[PDB]
Amino acid sequence: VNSFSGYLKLTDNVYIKNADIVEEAKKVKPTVVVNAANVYLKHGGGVAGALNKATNNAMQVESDDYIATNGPLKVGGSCVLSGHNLAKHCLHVVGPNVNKGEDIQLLKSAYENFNQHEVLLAPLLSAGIFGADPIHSLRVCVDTVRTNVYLAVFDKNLYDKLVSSFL
Ligand SMILES: Cc1cccc([C@@H](CC(=O)O)NC(=O)c2ncnc3[nH]ccc23)c1
Repeated sequence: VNSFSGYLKLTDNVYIKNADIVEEAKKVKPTVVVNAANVYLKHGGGVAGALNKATNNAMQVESDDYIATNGPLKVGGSCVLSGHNLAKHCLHVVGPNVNKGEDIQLLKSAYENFNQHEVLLAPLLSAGIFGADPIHSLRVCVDTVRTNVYLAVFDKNLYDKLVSSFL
């Protein structure tokens, strides 16, 4: 039993809810919140910009030190950093950005990072400003993640389409 409430169950291990991942994180305080990161951990917009703003820029400060030490992530890769006031940890995961020409096949690799964590609160990878089809992102999620994932979809119209079209 966990504290996530109001989700629609899609599969044994994948759940979905129309919610702002920021407000969901502040309420649940999950062990892991997933950020839709880029390779530079520049949290300027989208989910990343929203999560970072909610940390009063502490996420960005921590991320800049991480990059200065370690260099950029790989597309499809991840790193674990602090969750600040939102969660114990933040798993920064880089899905391919279609508006940069990156191989959509890397979306499966991106979701594989979730399997290193028993429970996660997460967005749909490569959706929104990353340019991929969110219906496709959801399919890859369900077919790749085996741990328990609670998906927050900010757009209500997108949420209803994802549910109604799910096979
Ligand atoms: C990868 C990527 C980039 C850009 C945009 C999105 C969309 C996709 C959608 O609508 O779910 N989601 C969000 O931006 C989002 N999701 C949950 N909680 C949130 N809080 C504030 C914003 C926000 C996704």
